[PDB]
Amino acid sequence: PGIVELPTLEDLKVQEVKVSSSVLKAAAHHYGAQCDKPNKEFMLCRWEEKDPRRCLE
Amino acid sequence: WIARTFYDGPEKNYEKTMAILQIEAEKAELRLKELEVRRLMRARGDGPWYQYPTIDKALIDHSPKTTPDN
Ligand SMILES: CCCCCCCCCCCCCCCCC[C@@H](O)O[C@H](CO[C@H](O)CCCCCCCCCCCCCCC)COP(=O)(O)OCC[N+](C)(C)C
Repeated sequence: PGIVELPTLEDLKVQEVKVSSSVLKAAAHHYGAQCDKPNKEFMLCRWEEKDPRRCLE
Repeated sequence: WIARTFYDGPEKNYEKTMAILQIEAEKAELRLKELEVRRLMRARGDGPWYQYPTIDKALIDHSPKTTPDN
């Protein structure tokens, strides 16, 4: 019953972060300190909407 | 003499019979009504009777669950 709405493949295009896990771990603390605001907005949206399709931006 | 010292008048038995008949008729009507009410309550489940337990909703945990989608 009903049709599952999925975003187009164009909606899922973004410049990916192409570094491995060691590089991310080395800079994890400064990355958390500096990039806190967008990350916390995204996580609040993710835990409130409960839908991946509502949190793409 | 026998009637005076051993028995009462007809009206006593007459009215006692009336009271007894009223009580018995009320009881019969109540029994029929109770059977019908029991049938309706057991069929529908919308009355105080035949209430079978469901899970208490106070047991549900409403917290973030390490995963955004519950
Ligand atoms: C000339 C005479 C010719 C006629 C002879 C008549 C003989 C009479 C004997 C037959 C007695 C009939 C039995 C009656 C018992 C039940 C009736 C009972 O209801 O009456 C009670 C009265 O009880 C009697 O006293 C019972 C009498 C039984 C005793 C018989 C006498 C002889 C027996 C021998 C005893 C042992 C002898 C000693 C040997 C050593 C009072 O009850 P109550 O609910 O208020 O009545 C409401 C009506 N009111 C308003 C008028 C009062």
